[PDB]
Amino acid sequence: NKTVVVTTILESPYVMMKKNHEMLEGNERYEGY
Repeated sequence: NKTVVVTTILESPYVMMKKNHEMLEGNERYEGY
């Protein structure tokens, strides 16, 4: 088993930067549908 690399785009409200994305790393930087 390996970590699956997911390509995505920053498009609201599918993928957005969390308010404190700069205090967050990896997947935690992003939020959205």
